[PDB]
Amino acid sequence: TQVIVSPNIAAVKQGGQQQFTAYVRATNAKDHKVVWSVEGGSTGTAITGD
Amino acid sequence: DEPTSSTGALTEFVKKMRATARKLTLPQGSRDWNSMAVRTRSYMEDLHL
Amino acid sequence: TFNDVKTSLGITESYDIVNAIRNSQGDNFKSYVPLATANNVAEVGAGILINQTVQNDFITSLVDRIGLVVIRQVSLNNPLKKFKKGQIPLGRTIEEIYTDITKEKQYDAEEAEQKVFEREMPNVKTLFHERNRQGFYHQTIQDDSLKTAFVSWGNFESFVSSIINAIYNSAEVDEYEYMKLLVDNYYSKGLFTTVKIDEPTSSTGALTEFVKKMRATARKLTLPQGSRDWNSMAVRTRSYMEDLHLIIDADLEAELDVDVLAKAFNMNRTDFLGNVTVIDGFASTGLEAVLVDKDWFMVYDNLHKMETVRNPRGLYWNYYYHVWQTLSVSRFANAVAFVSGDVPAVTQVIVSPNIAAVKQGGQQQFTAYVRATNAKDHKVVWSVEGGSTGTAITGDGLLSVSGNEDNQLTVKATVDIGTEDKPKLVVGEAVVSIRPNNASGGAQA
Repeated sequence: TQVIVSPNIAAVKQGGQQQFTAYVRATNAKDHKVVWSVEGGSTGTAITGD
Repeated sequence: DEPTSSTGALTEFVKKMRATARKLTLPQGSRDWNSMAVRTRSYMEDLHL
Repeated sequence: TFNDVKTSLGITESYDIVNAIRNSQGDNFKSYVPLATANNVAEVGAGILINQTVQNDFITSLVDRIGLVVIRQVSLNNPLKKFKKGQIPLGRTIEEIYTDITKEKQYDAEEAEQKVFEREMPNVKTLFHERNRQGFYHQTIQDDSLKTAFVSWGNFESFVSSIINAIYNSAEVDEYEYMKLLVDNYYSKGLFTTVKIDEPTSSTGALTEFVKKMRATARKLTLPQGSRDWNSMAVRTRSYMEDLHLIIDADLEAELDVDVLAKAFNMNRTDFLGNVTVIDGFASTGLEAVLVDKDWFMVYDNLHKMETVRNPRGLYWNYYYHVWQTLSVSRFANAVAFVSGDVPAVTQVIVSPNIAAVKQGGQQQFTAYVRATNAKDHKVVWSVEGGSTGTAITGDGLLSVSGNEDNQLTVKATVDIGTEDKPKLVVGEAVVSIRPNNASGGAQA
């Protein structure tokens, strides 16, 4: 039903990092996989599958 | 959901907690919170989390 | 005295604000163009170091005077003075003693009829402190010669007292610095309980987690039943919230203050709880935010003495401010350091009593306390490293002395961390005095 990336709002210092966690509000625990993605910026910005 | 793992987990925990606590104090009582399966009622003043 | 000296001296000059700049382009500096004496004002805008004689502009034989003398005064004070524990007149060493709890015995009537006088030693630990800094401040005042540099006694006297104010200002500075040293030292000894954090400034999330950890830790430190950890003696202690102090490194404050407290709708819920004190220290790497019991500092005064002497022949006084102090901290008192950057899996291992003292052929059960920064494993390997007889500590801390032991032992509690081909040991230890067991020795059978 919904996904709550937990850090609602965060500021990140250039050169740093911030792990975000997606809480998946759902019915049954059907092993719903989560796809991480980040938009905007340059190629120096990326996000892992965690 | 082992909430320290996420603010969403935390939130859900809180929701379930407040909900549960309310259920424990509903006027009519319930058997589902006892190990004897007897109709009881607790009070917020008596609840201890 | 001095002859002619150029206007500048310590001027490195970022740029020529005068001609090359003010007198160049009609840009920002254009605003200084209408000024008539700007060149002069700039020339000596920062003041000068040597007041070279200046003859009066009207009467060349008159000399321009010095209209005003401003003696400035300061009072430097040690922020940490509040943690001083008192004065020590006689003696060098301070002994700190702390008892501990024991294990409940099962009630049993019939088996205890032979055990009325059975005995059990109290679990008590100690640690020591001793006088440390012994220094002094030497300061000379040549009053009778100083008189030549003044006109009014108000300034003369103020100046003399100024010199005296340097004394004690320097003491406050040093005292402070040494107390910071104690923190950094205790840290370098791996003694603070380490709470790994991510550099708060790298993200508001990191900062937030830091805040959580702070408050969580503060709570744990004050739980009524106390706790075995949070200190370097591995003793069960308990602190009071009002007795916790949190030492913050300058900038960290602003980080918190601006990003969190400013936005916190209910401020108090993100408050650091303990007595926050801001410093400029933690002269190390990753050390930030130190949370300690107010009795963690063990600072005592041993000597505060101002000696003076005058040299009739030479018209001056020497002042000697002797300051001797005991500088140390308690390992019983709770002490937690938050550390950013990577840390070791284990910072230290505590081996129950540091002084066992056991008779020949006896035994001592030891427990190792591992101060892991992670949350897993770290099984302890035990070793005696003393003599080589029947002495042989078990797979846990049970010592097993040996009827023929006679060398003091050194119980090792080893935590092997890292890759098998690049292992690293974190080792805690304790020593065992060996007492002869008298009877039941020699030969047996």
